Amino acid sequence: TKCTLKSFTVEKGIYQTSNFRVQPTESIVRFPNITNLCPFGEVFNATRFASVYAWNRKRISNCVADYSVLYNSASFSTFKCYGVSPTKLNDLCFTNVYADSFVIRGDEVRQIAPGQTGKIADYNYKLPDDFTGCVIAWNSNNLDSKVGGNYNYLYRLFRKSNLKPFERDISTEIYQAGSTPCNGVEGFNCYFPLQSYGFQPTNGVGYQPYRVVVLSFELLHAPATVCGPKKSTNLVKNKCVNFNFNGLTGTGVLTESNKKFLPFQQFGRDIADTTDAVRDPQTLEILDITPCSFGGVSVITPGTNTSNQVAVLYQGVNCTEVNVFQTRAGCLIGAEHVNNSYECDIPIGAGICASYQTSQSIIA
Amino acid sequence: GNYNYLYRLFRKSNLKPFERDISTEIYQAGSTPCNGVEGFNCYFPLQSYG
Amino acid sequence: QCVNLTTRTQLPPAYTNSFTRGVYYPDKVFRSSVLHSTQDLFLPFFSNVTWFHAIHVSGTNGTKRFDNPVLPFNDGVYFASTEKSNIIRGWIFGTTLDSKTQSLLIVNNATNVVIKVCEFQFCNDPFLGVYYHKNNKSWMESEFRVYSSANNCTFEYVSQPFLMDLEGKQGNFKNLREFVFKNIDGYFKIYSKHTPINLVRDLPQGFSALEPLVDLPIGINITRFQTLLALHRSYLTPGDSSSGWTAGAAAYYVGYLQPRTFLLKYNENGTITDAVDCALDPLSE
Ligand SMILES: *[C@@H]1O[C@H](CO)[C@@H](O)[C@H](O)[C@H]1NC(C)=O
Ligand SMILES: *[C@@H]1O[C@H](CO)[C@@H](O)[C@H](O)[C@H]1NC(C)=O
Ligand SMILES: *[C@@H]1O[C@H](CO)[C@@H](O)[C@H](O)[C@H]1NC(C)=O
Ligand SMILES: *[C@@H]1O[C@H](CO)[C@@H](O)[C@H](O)[C@H]1NC(C)=O
Ligand SMILES: *[C@@H]1O[C@H](CO)[C@@H](O)[C@H](O)[C@H]1NC(C)=O
Repeated sequence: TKCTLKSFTVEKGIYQTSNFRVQPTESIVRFPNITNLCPFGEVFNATRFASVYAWNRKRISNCVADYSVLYNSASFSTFKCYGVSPTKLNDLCFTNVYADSFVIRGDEVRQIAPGQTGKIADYNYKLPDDFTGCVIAWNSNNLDSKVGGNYNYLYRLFRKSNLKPFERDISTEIYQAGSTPCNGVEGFNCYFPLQSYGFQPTNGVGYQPYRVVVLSFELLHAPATVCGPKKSTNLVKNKCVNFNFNGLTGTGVLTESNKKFLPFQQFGRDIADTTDAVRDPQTLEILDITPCSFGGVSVITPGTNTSNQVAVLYQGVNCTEVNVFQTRAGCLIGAEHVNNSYECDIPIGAGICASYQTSQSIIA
Repeated sequence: GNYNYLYRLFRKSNLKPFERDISTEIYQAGSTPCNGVEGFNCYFPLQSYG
Repeated sequence: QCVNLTTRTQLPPAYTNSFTRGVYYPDKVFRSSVLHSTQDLFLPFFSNVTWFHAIHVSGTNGTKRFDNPVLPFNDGVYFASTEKSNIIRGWIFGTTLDSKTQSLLIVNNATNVVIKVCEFQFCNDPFLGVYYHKNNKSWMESEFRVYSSANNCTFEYVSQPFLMDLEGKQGNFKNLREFVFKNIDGYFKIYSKHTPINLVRDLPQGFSALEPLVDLPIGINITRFQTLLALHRSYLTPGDSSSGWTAGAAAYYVGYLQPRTFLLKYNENGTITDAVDCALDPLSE
């Protein structure tokens, strides 16, 4: 009170000094049930893969893709992401994801990277410039390797030129490496780019095949359908806490309302466009967003030249959110309620007045 | 290319204004206890330029 | 294959009036006992909507009409199909309606919902087909000649299997299926509503609010669309391929939307009861 009206001695009366405001307790967040999980469990887990020049795409849209259960797997070799960090991936929404399926041999795993040349990186595949994606590799010698010679895979040994970004040359014709076109059997001015790949179960780590899946993202003008999984906390009712259901962020006490919404209506507003009721996504229940308890803190002083005792008035409080007198104007803490009646010395509100009578105290 | 010049590439939170970080603890990327080893989900917080 | 229907009885078009219809819920917000003023793409009250129909008169040359032309799509379209049978099936959308751009395909034959988004080969008239018999006297699907190609489809929404009636009952129309198709910069919002009716050849009067049905995030450029209907081909009308194309009774109404402000009154249970055009007459203002 002294700090409010720039003085060290206040007179008789009721002075507004501050504002009471209940602070939020928790950070309740309720998103809908996780459904329509993106099929990222079949691109990796596949019985039969394809050759390097047969990178079949498995584009997916309108799905919930969890890029975290893939990172935190401890079963891969090089989870090398580009454009985005290997973490915090389930916080971005994309339009469509492009997958790739091919089996490169050993050192060729280091060739699928932005700004890198090689056999695979110039003949079969060709990664473009800066692009948001990631590389996922794992051991292929486990099941793919054939005991006795694994020649089922194919690999383009030599091509005419460098491949175009994200292009698939299915042009399987005998290239003329020598002189005027052979147009027949290979061996004289004749070179088939696709002859074989070759593998062996008695091989090491640098000379063994690997299953690499290059996930390709896209930020087209179309709405971002592919989204990350949104977590969800519990629901504590009858307590002023912060809430975020589907974007409607705010604070308040989530009680149970008797309203009956329509099956498609989620939110609910008042006459002045203020949210008063929402529908929980997971459980179809209608809540009631009541504002957090707040008010004004007034101080009743009989004057510093008479005494130093003061009574606080919490306007608009039910004395359950802060001598405790429950008046129709607030909670008067610091004054005793007497059954007598005198003239009004310091007005409080709703027919209540406070004064300083005799051993000395403040009476309401 | 010199290799003395280093820069931080992995930190828990952002760096407050006018703050120096001279620690060389291993950054835990995923949910895997590093316990002072370099490898998967555990990268060194420094990197040269060249 | 793309067969070209013929032997159709040409006639000038017909227009009707929309007696305070085409009002939908603008957003997903519950309002109880309040009057909200919303500015969106609504159907102007008392508009000169276009009336298409499909009937076959016996006797003389007759009035064998099968209306399904290409109609523009500026900012929206209203669609109130009024018929007793299940002649109406769905619609097609897109910019050129060929295999050069993306397109939307919503079919509702009596096997499942066929909402798809691809680069189809929609013919000049995407017919449907029902067939009647005398040994097994039951209506069954016969033809699905709508597209004749396949490309990189970006969406697919086949729903649960259902068995409709698909019959050819005669009488007064007792099914009013209203639809509102919108597209705001990223989506294709469909508002649907089904109310009973006991009319013959007119549009009923009253206020019926259309409930939201889907929010397909299929970002495409839609400027043209075409309705799809079914043509009964029984034994009574024989001939070549495009000879027996009887249609029974069928009539759908079209109508476009425009930016207008409406004053919607919400009931205490949270449903719209009446509306004001706000730009129709000085009393409305
Ligand atoms: C693939 O299979 C393994 C072993 O069954 C399993 O742990 C994993 O969850 C599956 N999904 C992927 C793609 O990680
Ligand atoms: C969400 O999941 C819970 C628990 O399985 C279930 O009780 C509830 O009905 C589900 N709600 C929706 C919207 O599917
Ligand atoms: C709030 O105060 C009123 C008046 O004293 C009382 O009737 C009511 O029970 C109180 N409610 C709470 C939450 O204590
Ligand atoms: C408008 O309504 C009148 C009366 O129904 C009709 O004659 C006319 O064809 C309609 N449309 C046009 C083209 O003005
Ligand atoms: C509101 O709904 C209740 C039951 O849900 C019904 O009894 C009441 O008549 C409805 N109000 C109106 C007038 O629509």
